Amino acid sequence: YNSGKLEEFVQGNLERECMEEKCSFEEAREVFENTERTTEFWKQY
Amino acid sequence: QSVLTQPPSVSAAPGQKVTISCSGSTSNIGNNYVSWYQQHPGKAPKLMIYDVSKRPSGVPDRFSGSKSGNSASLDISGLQSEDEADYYCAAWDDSLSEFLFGTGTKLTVLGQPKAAPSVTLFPPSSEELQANKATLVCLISDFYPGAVTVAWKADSSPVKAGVETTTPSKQSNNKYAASSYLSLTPEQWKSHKSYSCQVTHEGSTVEKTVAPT
Amino acid sequence: GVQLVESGGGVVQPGRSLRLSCAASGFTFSTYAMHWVRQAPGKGLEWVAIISYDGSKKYYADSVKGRFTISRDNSKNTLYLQMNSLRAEDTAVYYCARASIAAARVLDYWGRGTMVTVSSASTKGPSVFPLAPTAALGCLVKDYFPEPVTVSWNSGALTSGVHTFPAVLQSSGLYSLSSVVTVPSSSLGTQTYICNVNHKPSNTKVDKKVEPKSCD
Ligand SMILES: [Ca+2]
Ligand SMILES: [Ca+2]
Ligand SMILES: [Ca+2]
Ligand SMILES: [Ca+2]
Ligand SMILES: [Ca+2]
Ligand SMILES: [Ca+2]
Repeated sequence: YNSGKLEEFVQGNLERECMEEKCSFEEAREVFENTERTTEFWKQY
Repeated sequence: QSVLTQPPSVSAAPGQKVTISCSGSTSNIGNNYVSWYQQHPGKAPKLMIYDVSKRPSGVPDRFSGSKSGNSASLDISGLQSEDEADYYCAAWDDSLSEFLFGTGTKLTVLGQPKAAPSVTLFPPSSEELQANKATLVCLISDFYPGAVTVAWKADSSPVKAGVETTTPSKQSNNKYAASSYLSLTPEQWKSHKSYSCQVTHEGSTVEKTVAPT
Repeated sequence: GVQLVESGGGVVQPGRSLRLSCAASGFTFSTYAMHWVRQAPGKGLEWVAIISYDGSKKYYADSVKGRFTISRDNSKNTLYLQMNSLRAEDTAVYYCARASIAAARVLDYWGRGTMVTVSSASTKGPSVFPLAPTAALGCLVKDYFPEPVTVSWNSGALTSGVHTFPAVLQSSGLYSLSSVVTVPSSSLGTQTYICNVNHKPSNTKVDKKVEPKSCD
């Protein structure tokens, strides 16, 4: 989730963005610097 | 803007406790975490507290933080000499989309008796006036917690233009001294009924005045 | 350990341009966002800019919007601050700061800054004015350039009750300071008081006799 402050300047993290928070597909792709890997991940999510 | 207000000075004896307030607004403190930085005279600032009350590894347990409304507080117990430094609070501002730093607070760990400043105000000298310039010199001496606030007035009105003030520093007798300058045109000097230097120190203001006449 | 060293500081004429460098080491530079903070002489801290860990995004303080550019080279572990159209208000110590790994709002490590003086001035000797009058009397030493200005009284014979203040960098771009001594009012008129000002950068020495105010 993006609180809309300065958190998008910090390196993405799967645990705090997609597990502690609800993340968007783009937010997850920001972590897996590979699109296909993100899709895979999303099938679970 | 940078608003974030802080008391310019706080002090207590070695071993005592002190608290430094950070007054802001909803755009910043109200909706954002506050961090606190320690700055010694000629060193790099250091992170003491982050996210209101979190302590980095290394920072002594005697440093703690708190928040309430649009204000934050840095509390320091068991004061040690090395704690003497300048402290700055900091918070992101949603409205301005900028990171703000408080106005800064000097924390002095008392090592001698508090002492009120003596204030001497010199009018522009005839020589300087003849050089077609004018400077009012306000010398502040013999005060202890080394932190003062200086204000200037033309007659009875406040004047913030053309003012330069030095950070207090140690004199030979180990008390503090500071100076302030007010740059005017010979015209301005001659036109006003009088000018004043107001120095605020530890809940007091000493005002000196001089006049063209 | 996390080390940050700023370089490129010095004197620069207004309207000119200067680039600052921040060498970082002791950590994976690429995974962290960086900040620039400055502090004018005797003033408080002022945020300048922030750049994402990868270089993508960046914000600026309205004070530098349009003039300064923040950048980084993650292969050289360096942070840059390209300053253009510099002004007098940009005179300050510029600090390099690292953002915590999971919170840009937190600057966990800073380096010692680098001084940036924006002035059009050149070597220049001081104009010394007297501050006529226990009584306080002194000398106003103004409009000189490189900073080492030294002051003594009565050729160094007068030391007790003497204090020379740090210099201030006035608007003109030149420095000024004052030196004062407290003396017995009864000695005025018979004892001569002279301040000796030494400004080695310009090979100038000035001796000024400070006499009792005759028109006041
Ligand atoms: Ca988030
Ligand atoms: Ca996010
Ligand atoms: Ca992200
Ligand atoms: Ca977790
Ligand atoms: Ca993206
Ligand atoms: Ca994003």
